[PDB]
Amino acid sequence: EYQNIFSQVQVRGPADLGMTEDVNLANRSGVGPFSTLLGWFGNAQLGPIYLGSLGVLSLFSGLMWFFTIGIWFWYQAGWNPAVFLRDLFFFSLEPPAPEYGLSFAAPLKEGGLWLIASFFMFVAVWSWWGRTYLRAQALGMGKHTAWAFLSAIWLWMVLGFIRPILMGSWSEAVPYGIFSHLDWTNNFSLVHGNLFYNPFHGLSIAFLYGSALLFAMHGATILAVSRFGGERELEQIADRGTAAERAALFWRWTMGFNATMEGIHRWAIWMAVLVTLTGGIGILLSGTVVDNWYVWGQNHGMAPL
Amino acid sequence: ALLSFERKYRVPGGTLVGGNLFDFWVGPFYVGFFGVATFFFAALGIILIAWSAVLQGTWNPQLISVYPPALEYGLGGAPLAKGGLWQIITICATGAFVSWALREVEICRKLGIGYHIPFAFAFAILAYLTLVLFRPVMMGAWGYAFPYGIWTHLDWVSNTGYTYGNFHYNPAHMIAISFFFTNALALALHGALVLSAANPEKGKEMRTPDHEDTFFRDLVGYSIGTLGIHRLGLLLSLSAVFFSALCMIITGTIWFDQWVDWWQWWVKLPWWANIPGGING
Amino acid sequence: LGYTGLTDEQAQELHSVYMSGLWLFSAVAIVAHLAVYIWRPWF
Amino acid sequence: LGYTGLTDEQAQELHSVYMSGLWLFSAVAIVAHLAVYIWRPWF
Amino acid sequence: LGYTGLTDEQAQELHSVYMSGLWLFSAVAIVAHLAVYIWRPWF
Amino acid sequence: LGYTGLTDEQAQELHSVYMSGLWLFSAVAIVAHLAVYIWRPWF
Amino acid sequence: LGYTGLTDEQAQELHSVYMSGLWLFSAVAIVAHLAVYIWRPWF
Amino acid sequence: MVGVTAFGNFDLASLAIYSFWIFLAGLIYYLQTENMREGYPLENEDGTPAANQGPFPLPKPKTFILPHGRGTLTVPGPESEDRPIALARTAVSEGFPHAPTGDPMKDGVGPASWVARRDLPELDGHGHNKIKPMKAAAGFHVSAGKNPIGLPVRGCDLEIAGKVVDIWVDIPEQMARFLEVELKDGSTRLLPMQMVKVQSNRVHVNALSSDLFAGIPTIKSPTEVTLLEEDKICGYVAGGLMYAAPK
Amino acid sequence: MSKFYKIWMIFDPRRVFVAQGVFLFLLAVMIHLILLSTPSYNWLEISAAKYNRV
Amino acid sequence: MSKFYKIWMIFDPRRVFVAQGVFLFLLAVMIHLILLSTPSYNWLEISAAKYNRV
Amino acid sequence: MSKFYKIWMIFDPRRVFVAQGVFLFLLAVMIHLILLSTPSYNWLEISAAKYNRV
Amino acid sequence: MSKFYKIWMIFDPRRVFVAQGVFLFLLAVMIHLILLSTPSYNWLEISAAKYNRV
Amino acid sequence: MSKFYKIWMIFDPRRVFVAQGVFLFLLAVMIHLILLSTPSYNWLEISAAKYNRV
Amino acid sequence: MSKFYKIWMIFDPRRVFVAQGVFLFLLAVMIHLILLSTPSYNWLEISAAKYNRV
Ligand SMILES: CCCCCCCCCCCCCCCCCC(=O)OC[C@H](COP(=O)([O-])OCC(O)COP(=O)([O-])OC[C@@H](COC(=O)CCCCCCCCCCCCCCCCC)OC(=O)CCCCCCCCCCCCCCCCC)OC(=O)CCCCCCCCCCCCCCCCC
Ligand code: BCL
Ligand SMILES: COC(C)(C)C/C=C/C(C)=C/C=C/C(C)=C/C=C/C(C)=C/C=C/C=C(C)/C=C/C=C(\C)CC/C=C(/C)CCC=C(C)C
Ligand SMILES: COC(C)(C)C/C=C/C(C)=C/C=C/C(C)=C/C=C/C(C)=C/C=C/C=C(C)/C=C/C=C(\C)CC/C=C(\C)CCC=C(C)C
Ligand SMILES: COC(C)(C)C/C=C/C(C)=C/C=C/C(C)=C/C=C/C(C)=C/C=C/C=C(C)/C=C/C=C(\C)CC/C=C(\C)CCC=C(C)C
Ligand SMILES: COC(C)(C)C/C=C/C(C)=C/C=C/C(C)=C/C=C/C(C)=C/C=C\C=C(C)\C=C\C=C(/C)CC/C=C(\C)CCC=C(C)C
Ligand SMILES: COC(C)(C)C\C=C/C(C)=C/C=C/C(C)=C/C=C/C(C)=C/C=C/C=C(C)/C=C/C=C(\C)CC/C=C(\C)CCC=C(C)C
Ligand SMILES: [Fe+2]
Repeated sequence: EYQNIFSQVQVRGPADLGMTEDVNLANRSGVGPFSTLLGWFGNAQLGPIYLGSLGVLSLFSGLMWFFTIGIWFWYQAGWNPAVFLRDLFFFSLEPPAPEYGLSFAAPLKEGGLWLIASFFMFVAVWSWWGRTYLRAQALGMGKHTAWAFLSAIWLWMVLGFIRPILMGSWSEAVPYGIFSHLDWTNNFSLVHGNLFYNPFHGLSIAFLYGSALLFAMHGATILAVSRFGGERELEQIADRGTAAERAALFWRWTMGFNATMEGIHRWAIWMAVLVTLTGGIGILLSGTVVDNWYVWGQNHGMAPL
Repeated sequence: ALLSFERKYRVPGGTLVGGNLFDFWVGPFYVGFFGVATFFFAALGIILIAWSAVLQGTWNPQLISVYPPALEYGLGGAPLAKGGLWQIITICATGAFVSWALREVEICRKLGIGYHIPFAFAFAILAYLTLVLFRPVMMGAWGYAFPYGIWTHLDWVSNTGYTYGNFHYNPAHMIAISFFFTNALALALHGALVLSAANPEKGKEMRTPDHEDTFFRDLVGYSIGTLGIHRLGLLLSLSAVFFSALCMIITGTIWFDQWVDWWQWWVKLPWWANIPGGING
Repeated sequence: LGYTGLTDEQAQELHSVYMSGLWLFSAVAIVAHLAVYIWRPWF
Repeated sequence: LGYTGLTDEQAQELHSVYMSGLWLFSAVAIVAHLAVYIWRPWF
Repeated sequence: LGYTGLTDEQAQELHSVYMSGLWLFSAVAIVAHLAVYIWRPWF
Repeated sequence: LGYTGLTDEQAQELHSVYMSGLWLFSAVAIVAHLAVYIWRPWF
Repeated sequence: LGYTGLTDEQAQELHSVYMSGLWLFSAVAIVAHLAVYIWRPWF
Repeated sequence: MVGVTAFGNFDLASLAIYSFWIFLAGLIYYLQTENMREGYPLENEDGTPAANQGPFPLPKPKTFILPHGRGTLTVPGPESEDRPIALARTAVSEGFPHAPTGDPMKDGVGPASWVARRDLPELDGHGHNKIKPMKAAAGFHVSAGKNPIGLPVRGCDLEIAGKVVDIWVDIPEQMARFLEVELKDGSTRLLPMQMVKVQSNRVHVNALSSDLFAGIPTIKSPTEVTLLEEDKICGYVAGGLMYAAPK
Repeated sequence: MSKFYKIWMIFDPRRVFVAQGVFLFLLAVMIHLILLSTPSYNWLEISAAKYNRV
Repeated sequence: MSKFYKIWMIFDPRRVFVAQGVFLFLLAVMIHLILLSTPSYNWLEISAAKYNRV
Repeated sequence: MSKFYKIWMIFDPRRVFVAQGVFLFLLAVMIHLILLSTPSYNWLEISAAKYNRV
Repeated sequence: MSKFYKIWMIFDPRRVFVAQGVFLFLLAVMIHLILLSTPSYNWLEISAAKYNRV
Repeated sequence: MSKFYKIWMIFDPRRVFVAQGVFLFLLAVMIHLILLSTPSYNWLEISAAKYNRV
Repeated sequence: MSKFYKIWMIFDPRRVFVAQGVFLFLLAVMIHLILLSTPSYNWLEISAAKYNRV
């Protein structure tokens, strides 16, 4: 009857400081508090966190980005805490107006402060990518996380930097707001015909649904075979046990083919990087090559015409 | 035919309906009672799709569409060429899905594993049934369901969304999208981490789960663990699908207006309703 | 009793100092209420 | 007793310096409020 | 008592240097405010 | 101290080099500001 | 000192070569700015 | 570039979509080939190689270097079961189940199967045993759940089978893995923690009946458990679900 | 009275000092923002109006 | 008072003091916000009306 | 006063100095931004108006 | 100046130098962007105006 | 000054050189983009207008 | 200047060579795309105009 969804007994010992492969231990912190809720679901220990030079860079730039957007929101609220709470999710930093193009001459109230915040955010995100690469390297691991993050960065860069330059205007970029960037996506789909008829939109949606499908499948399988110690997959790769065998046989008797304890993770990483990569391509194509996706679909056998 | 380790697991037991009857394999597949049922329903649905394509007059697989009955039929039968085929295909699709889930249960109990996978699949079946059965039945007609076509069910999505203005102002929609995005992020991170531990720098030994724990503790200051990450993936996927089903079931049944107008209850709270500043003032 | 570990004398002394603090806070509140009621009464 | 752990003679000196800081902070606050009230009273 | 591992002498010298820095910073800020108030008083 | 391990002499020499660098950077900054102010004053 | 393990002589030699590279880069940049300013000045 | 076609209706969007189709075919081929590193080549039900092997060719070997001097592993490679399987054919034609010759839980076939893993304990990143009894683990204690130590153990037949004496803990993950259960004869067995339900006043094991607790494979060293012993125990306990349905 | 110092045997001084500093700064900022948002006591606007800055 | 001193046999002083501080502050803030929300008793607006600040 | 130096026997000077630097920079940036957003005290626009830069 | 050199007995110079470099570069870029954002002080646009570039 | 060689006893030349290279390239690309974005100092269109190529 | 060869003492030649190959190719492709984008310096179109190919 136990479904292994929540832990039923929770044990604590000395905190684990981690490995020392070639990490600079002076740049680590201490262990944080233990948390019983996280212990119910997963691990209870918090920390230690590594903070080196790239971490200082990322923290400074991201803090400045968050602070710039927040101070703009406070200016819009009239420095009123009540108005700030009420109209939160309604404030936004807008990019420059279309008349200014790509120029950096737009005023602070119009689009200059958006440019400042965007510079801060660009630096923060690229330094965080460098941090993921260097943290993988210090421990001697492969850089799979860095390249998957690079896929995500590719979509972010297309949305905020690459497509506005190809279109020749900063006004093409995304505002910094909660409802405002949602309105931005709706207007983007409306201006460019119907984004449903962008085929790379369709591929991106296929791979998003595929991520949900695959990782429900995989989480359920690991939970189902965890009675045999299936969740310790790194040693099921080195020493195949009955858990991996039973998982493979379930999926082979069900859908005709199966995976390994490592090939399934290759499937996983590719299924997610593909959603973000195809999305980047589809957004870059919108407006620069196709200005009306429904008409493109009519010309390409996708709409009745 | 068999995997190098498959032979010892193929034993006579664990069926739900029938006994030694239907207790055999066809190639790699296991075909029980519900295997036969699944095959029948799926083949019938696929042939009926092809026959609907014949009726419609198109052979382009991207233009084939099977439409539900018009609103004038309500929740009753329709002529085959004018909505009856859609109803038959819906019954076949439901039967195929439910028989697939029951076949998976039979495989689970033949292999001695838990039934997490059929439960997770049942969540998706319930989302499909929400879109095709529960919401049309509450709304009063089969024509509120979506058509069976590659690019026309996207037309259904577009029209249904734009009936209520901009659709990602629906709150449960916001929750479902957040869960979907978080799930894709978690899947990418998990696959990358496992691969990087199993495939280190060239000439290195394999890493251990301690190295993975250390990698994410160095990166973000917290590691959820292996059991934790698999529980998280299952729950993120299921919560995404559950909240999508909810946001659709409340859409044409309780709500009827633009959702951006729903968000005005927060703005019109009595203690800041009339303060003159900001966006809504 | 053994819930917290404080003995009888410790609990008594702790309560004495706690009551001192409570009465000081209450006296400040009473003066504040008197000032506000003189300025703009609510009865 | 000291649950965090400080001798009574450590606690007394920590409280003495804390009172010094509190009184300095509050005196600066009184002067600021006096200046603001003279400039622009709120009663 | 010395939760940081600093003795009385180390703390006194540290505080002396920190006070010198604070007073330098405050003098610069005071001069900046004096210049701005002469340029454009806010009262 | 034991925080970093530099001795008094090492720290003094390090601070001398750091202050030379700071004064060079500030001199360049002052020259730039003087040029800009002659070209376009902001007061 | 012990942060990198470079000898004082080693650091001097590396700094000399690095400063040669820096002067080469800066001289090319200065010629570039002179040529651009003659072509189309920005002041 | 709007409307700029090289031929027909072929523009940068069409070029991109066809390039992606070719890339996706190549990637699916790569992913399946990488999946094909375990359990291949395919076999006949009498053990011989199968005439049909599949569309995808077998990948080139790759080598893992195991930590702590545990050796190397080259996959795909020559993999044998290395254990006798007590199963009999029920049909001459293929595709039909194989019937246990004797006691399936004893023999380790079907849902009670186990794999000949390494007879060594699994290690952490420092070289110590990954799993230890909570008495051996210095500084470990039960934190936030119902402590099972001392609770009676009840099988699926409504009868008491012993009592919980210790908890075996995964030191790196800091999670409980096994329950050590002392039987009537003063011998201890290990139960996977994923297979027991800790109630208010008992521990319920639905997979196994009270008598069957005697047949759980034991550990040769009281202070540690190896991977082979974990497979034997978990296979037995899981096969109890199918093979202890009566009583 | 005269025995409030014993509070420091109940509370860790550094945790209390951190919480107190954060609390005091947040309170001060909140009051300053409340006074800025009011048309009265907005010292920048009333100084601008008195000296004819607009 | 009479016998209430024994409540500390039961409740740990750290928990009680923290909860009490949070409760008192939130209560004070709630009463102040209620007084600010009424057009009467809003000491900022009524002082502006009394001295003609607008 | 004379006895404040004992704050350093409670708080680590390194952590205090880092938090103090971040706090001071963010406070100064916020005040400069507040002044810039104000029609008056926007020194750039004030100089633009005085010298007829526009 | 007086005794500030003891700062290097408290802080690791590597961390201080990296933090200074990051802070100084980000601050300089922010100020330059603010100057480009003002219609005055945008040296490119005002050079264009004074030489009739556009 | 003339003691600046000692920075290499503090910093590893490999890290400094990679960071310097990426910083210099990114700064150059940024300044070129700034110049191309403005209608003036876009040398391509300046040459186009001067030689009447449009 | 005559001693820059010691750069290979500190940088792995293979990483540097791969990095500069990728860098140089990307730079050349970007510059060619920029030139093709502008109506001037699109050599195909200007040759078409020059040779009266409609
Ligand atoms: C004719 C047209 C069709 C074209 C193709 C057709 C050809 C036939 C089909 C070919 C398909 C083959 C697919 C198989 C690939 C699988 C390989 C693999 O996974 O493992 C091997 C290998 C490592 O295996 P391993 O056993 O795990 O190694 C362990 C190591 O010991 C230790 O680990 P490590 O340190 O060595 O690194 C581990 C990592 C390492 O692999 C890598 O190094 C990947 C490098 C990053 C990707 C390159 C783009 C970055 C930009 C260039 C700048 C850097 C270049 C230099 C890279 C440094 C390499 C030294 O391995 C991974 O598994 C990572 C998987 C996730 C990678 C996701 C990357 C997405 C980045 C998004 C970029 C977006 C910008 C442009 C987008 C497109 C523009 C329109 O990984 C790879 O080789 C990854 C290949 C990267 C593919 C890039 C994507 C192509 C996108 C094209 C989309 C379609 C075009 C349609 C649009 C057209 C518009 C007009
Ligand atoms: C009316 C609205 C339009 C429409 C307009 C758009 C537009 C416009 C876009 C999408 C995009 C996407 N849409 Mg669509 N979309 C519609 C209908 C749908 C439907 C549906 C059932 O109807 C579905 C399922 C989807 C699904 C999808 C996704 C597959 C895809 C986004 C991927 C992603 O993860 O982005 C989210 C992820 C990112 C943006 C990456 C972020 C990475 C960076 C590095 C993160 C930085 C974080 C920052 C530092 C955070 C600080 C955080 C703190 C540390 C906590 N759309 C309709 C037709 N959609 C995108 C796309 O790629 O399309 C091709 C896109 O741009
Ligand atoms: C929006 O903002 C705008 C654009 C308006 C303005 C903003 C502007 C800023 C903030 C600009 C910043 C400009 C700066 C700060 C530039 C710094 C330039 C520097 C510091 C350049 C140094 C270049 C030094 C270089 C290339 C060194 C070259 C050295 C070499 C090849 C030789 C090194 C070899 C060494 C071999 C090692 C061998 C030694 C041994 C012992 C083995
Ligand atoms: C919306 O509501 C509105 C805004 C309208 C009004 C509502 C308002 C409320 C609810 C306001 C709250 C007001 C309160 C309750 C304010 C708290 C005021 C206090 C109590 C402030 C504490 C001041 C004490 C201060 C700064 C302490 C200075 C202390 C020191 C330096 C201590 C030194 C300690 C040391 C040095 C180490 C020595 C160590 C040894 C061992 C000797
Ligand atoms: C919206 O609200 C507005 C913005 C309108 C107004 C609200 C305003 C507020 C709430 C303003 C708060 C202002 C505050 C709270 C200011 C506190 C400013 C401080 C505390 C400044 C400290 C200056 C101290 C400085 C730079 C440090 C000088 C320290 C030194 C050089 C460090 C030297 C110490 C040493 C080296 C180590 C000695 C080592 C040995 C071994 C002896
Ligand atoms: C009291 O609260 C305080 C004030 C303390 C702080 C609270 C703050 C708030 C309320 C912060 C609001 C944060 C929000 C609401 C952020 C919205 C973030 C979103 C949702 C962004 C959504 C899409 C953004 C996208 C794609 C951005 C893409 C950006 C880019 C690639 C960066 C491009 C970099 C470049 C443009 C400009 C180039 C210029 C130079 C000088 C390199
Ligand atoms: C409009 O009306 C609304 C809707 C807003 C609500 C209407 C009404 C209500 C429901 C109002 C609630 C009123 C209440 C119930 C207020 C509670 C007031 C209390 C209970 C105040 C307690 C004040 C006590 C205070 C400050 C004591 C602090 C004590 C200390 C310093 C002394 C501690 C020092 C010590 C302990 C050392 C201990 C000794 C040793 C040996 C360890
Ligand atoms: Fe996994």
